[PDB]
Amino acid sequence: AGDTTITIVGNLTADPELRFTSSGAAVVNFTVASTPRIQSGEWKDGEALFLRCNIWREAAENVAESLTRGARVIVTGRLKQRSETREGEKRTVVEVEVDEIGPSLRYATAKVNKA
Amino acid sequence: GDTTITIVGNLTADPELRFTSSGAAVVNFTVASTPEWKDGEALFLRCNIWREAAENVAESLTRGARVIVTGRLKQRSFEREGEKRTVVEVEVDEIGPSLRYATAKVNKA
Amino acid sequence: AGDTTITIVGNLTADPELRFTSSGAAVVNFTVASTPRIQSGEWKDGEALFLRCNIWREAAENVAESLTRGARVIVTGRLKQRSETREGEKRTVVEVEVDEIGPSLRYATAKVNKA
Amino acid sequence: GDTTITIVGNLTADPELRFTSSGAAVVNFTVASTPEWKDGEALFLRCNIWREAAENVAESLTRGARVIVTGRLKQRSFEREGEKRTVVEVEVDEIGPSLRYATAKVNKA
Repeated sequence: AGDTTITIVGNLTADPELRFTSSGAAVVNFTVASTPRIQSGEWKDGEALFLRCNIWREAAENVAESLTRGARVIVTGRLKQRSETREGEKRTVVEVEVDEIGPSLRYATAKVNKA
Repeated sequence: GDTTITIVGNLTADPELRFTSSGAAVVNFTVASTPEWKDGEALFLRCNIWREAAENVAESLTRGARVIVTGRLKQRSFEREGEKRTVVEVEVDEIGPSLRYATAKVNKA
Repeated sequence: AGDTTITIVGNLTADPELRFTSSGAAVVNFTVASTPRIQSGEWKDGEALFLRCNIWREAAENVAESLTRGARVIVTGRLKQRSETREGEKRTVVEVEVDEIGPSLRYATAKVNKA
Repeated sequence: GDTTITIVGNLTADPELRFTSSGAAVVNFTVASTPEWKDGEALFLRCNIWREAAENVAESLTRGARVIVTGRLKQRSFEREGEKRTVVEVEVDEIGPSLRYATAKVNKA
């Protein structure tokens, strides 16, 4: 495909927002806040990066069932650009189409249940 | 200037879990990543993780668990001509079970 | 640092724009257009991703000396969010702070001259 | 589902350049990546690239050139107990000389 991929580690800013399309397909959107650590090297919170993420179907439902606001997650996916409404100003935004997502075990444990 | 990597695959075994001299937790595991499209060629990366993270892994994961792993790729060579031997391994920065085919109960320990 | 890194392959949409700050530091900005290939698998141009990139100092000058509009490049760097002026609407944008950049040798040759 | 990687480092030697039975260009090279911070631990990744790209590499690059390489990580093991031997290598998707410490004259061949 030649897609631009990314791995992002961070915290969900809110509970995953679950919605179903007309066809019945689940769609979930959420924002990952990634805070780098940056006389100050790795011992001061840097400016956060906020990336909106989209995930679909069974993986979306898995996420809606498992994750909540503030959860630390590891996300891999592909960078996508999405484009107004009632203002005229036609703006583009970069988002992540999620390939895999999981809760990080850095500060937490998890009980996994396979589909 | 580390070479970083993300790998998605399955734990080949239940994670090890040991404690060092200093009383520090260490966990070793191997991720088998196999790229419908039949079955592609597998990649088995040896991984290690330390401390609380290592304890969380050992309490949470089991053989076969699908995981997302990110970290730094390291390499060693064992030699003067004796047939060079080289190995790589991943010093894990973050690891979690993928929710692609599963759900999980998450508890901030 | 815990930064979110990326590798992007694509073409410069224009000649690199070279500028110097008050201190005399070179700053170069450019946009990478990355076009994935996506009955149609890998044999149809997908929607392009356009990422604005920032690079500084000697590396910026190296780029201003070497690259032009349309050049195929490989870029690694870190994703950064940058925030109005005279409209009120306060908007964020995602950009790349470049760590390494080079012309791709996929369709081109290069004569490299070390600093 | 390939495991991809990006590595930045220096060519350990002038790139090889050969032609296969079919008349297809192949190039093999090794990237040495060494992570002021003294000198960190080196990573040497064996790489291969094919066809026009391979010809471009061979005409453009020389030993020591700083390169940015992206591609797919592959692995093989040579065994029944004979002492397992494992190697990895990168099937290169894209490669270019870094402009971090250099300029370059670029010609669309």
